[PDB]
Amino acid sequence: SSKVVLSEPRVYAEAQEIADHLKNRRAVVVNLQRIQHDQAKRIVDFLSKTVYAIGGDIQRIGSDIFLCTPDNVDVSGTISEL
Amino acid sequence: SSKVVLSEPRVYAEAQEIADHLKNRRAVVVNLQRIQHDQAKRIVDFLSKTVYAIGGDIQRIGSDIFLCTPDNVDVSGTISEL
Repeated sequence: SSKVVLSEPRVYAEAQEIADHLKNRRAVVVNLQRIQHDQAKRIVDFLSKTVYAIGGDIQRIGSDIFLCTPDNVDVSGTISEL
Repeated sequence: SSKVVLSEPRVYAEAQEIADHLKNRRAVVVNLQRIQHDQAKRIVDFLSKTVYAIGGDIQRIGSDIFLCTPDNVDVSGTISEL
């Protein structure tokens, strides 16, 4: 009844395919561990633009890992930074 | 139409409240960064028992972070270890 996609981009264009899942109403977990730190910030800025346009959300859930959601997925609870 | 709960347990009993969300058909992201390493393994064993009993799944999505799902949530894609 709902889908979660796991993503571990190795190039920027792979992180750009994440937008498609979100447009098809799927939550995506994105692990940026393979991306250099400055490029990872750029990916997060790109995904932030993407989820905002569609009424979604994006949030960091751990070191180098983000949860991106479309508007049909509600996120609750809190994970604080270390 | 679907819910994801974020959880950052500081004691073992908090990780035990995760079972309730799963029984109520909610995916849970669990960040174990506040738990010592041996106790974190114990929590994962506990949650593994819990999701198995209800037809759910559990999988590591990053360092100290796990995605626990009930049977109504389908997980796709792959995140490899570093």
